[PDB]
Amino acid sequence: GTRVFKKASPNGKLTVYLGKRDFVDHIDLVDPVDGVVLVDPEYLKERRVYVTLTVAFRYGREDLDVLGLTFRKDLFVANVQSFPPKKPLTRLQERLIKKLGEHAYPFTFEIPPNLPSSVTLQPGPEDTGKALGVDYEVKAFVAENLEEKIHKRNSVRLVIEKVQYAPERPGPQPTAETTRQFLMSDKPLHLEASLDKEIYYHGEPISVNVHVTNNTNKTVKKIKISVRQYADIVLFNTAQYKVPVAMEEADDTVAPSSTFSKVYTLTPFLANNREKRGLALDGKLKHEDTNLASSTLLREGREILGIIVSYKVKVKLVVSDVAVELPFTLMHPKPKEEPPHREVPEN
Amino acid sequence: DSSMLISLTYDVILVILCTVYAFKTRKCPENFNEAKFIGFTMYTTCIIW
Repeated sequence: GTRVFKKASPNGKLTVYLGKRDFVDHIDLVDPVDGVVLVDPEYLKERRVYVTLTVAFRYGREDLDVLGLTFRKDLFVANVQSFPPKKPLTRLQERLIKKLGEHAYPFTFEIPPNLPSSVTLQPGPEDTGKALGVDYEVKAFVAENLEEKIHKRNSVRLVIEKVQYAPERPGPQPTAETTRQFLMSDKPLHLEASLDKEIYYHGEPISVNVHVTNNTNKTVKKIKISVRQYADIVLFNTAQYKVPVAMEEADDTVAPSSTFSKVYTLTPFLANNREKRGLALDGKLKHEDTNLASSTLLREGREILGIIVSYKVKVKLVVSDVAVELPFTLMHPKPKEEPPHREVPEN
Repeated sequence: DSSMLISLTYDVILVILCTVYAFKTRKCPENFNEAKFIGFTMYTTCIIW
C-alpha cells in the first residue's frame, strides 16, 4: 500500500531501496534512515557489501574560487557491513523483505541530532561543480574490507535530505523598539516594530507594524524596511553571509516631534532574488528548484555546526540611521504526505 | 622639524583611517581571526605614534 525509492548498480545489481528521500528532524532525535539492498552474488569470494552515510559539507566563495581553494569536510561518516556473509528490523524493512526475497539485506542508520539540515548554497551562472552546501549521501560498495579502492562499477549513490518543519507552538512574537538620543543635548527618538508571529511559512506575507515617535525637530527622510538573511558558517572561521532577500524603501516625511504608526508588508520569494550567489536554499536533490533555506532551530543543548540559517527583519530610518532588528524563523509547515523533491509539474 | 611633521600628517591620516576600519571589522574570523590582529596592530601603532 506504499512505495519506496530504488537505485541499481551495473556489475553487482546492488539494488538499494530507501523508504523516503527525506528524513524529518525532531530536535530530540532524527528519524531513522532504514532501507534494504538486493545483493545478487556477482562474485565467488567478495561477499562483503558496505553502506556508508556521509553528511558532506562543501563550501567556496567567489574570491575563494578566484584564488583556487574550496573547503569540504565530512561532518559525519557511518560504515555498516549490511551483509553478514545487530540492527533489528523495522516495519517498512519487513514489508520490503517480504516483497524482495531471501537476498534482501537490511541497513539502518540514525543521524545524531543537531547535525545541520540539508541546505545548499545557490550556485552562480559560472558555478558548475559540485553544489556548495550541506548534502547527505548514502552509498553502497561491493568490495572486501576497505583496502580495495572504491570502484564505480559497484557503488550506488543516493542523495537524502534532513529537514525541519515549523513547530505547533508559535513561540514569542518578535518585537523590538529602540530610542536614540541625538547629539543635540539628549533629545530622544523612538522606533518600534512588531511581527505577526515568530514562524513564517514560505511565501506568507510579513506585516511588520512600525511606529515612530520623533522627539526632535528633524524629519524622517525615508524608511528602508528589509528582510535580511544571515547564513552563518561554522567551519574554517568563515564570515557570516548576510544578504537582503526582500526590501521596501518606503519614503515618508513625518512632522518633527510627532508620532506616526502604520504597517509595511514584505514577502520573501526566490523570483526577485535568483541572482545573489551564495544564498542559502533548502536541499536540492539534483539542481532542482527549491525554496529559500529553512531556518534551522537549535532547540537542543547546542553545538554550532554546518550552515546555520536565520532571517531577521531589519528596519532602518535615515537621519544618520536608526536601525532595529527583529529576528524570526522562516520554515515550512508540517506537510501531510511528503514534498515532491522537485517542481511539482516536471517540465 | 615642523615641515617634517607637516609631511608626515598624511601618513597620520592614513593610520587614522586604517585604525577606524580595523575597529569596524573586529569580528571577522577570516584567516583564523586575522581581523583581530589587524585591529590590535592598528591600535598599538596609533599608541606608538
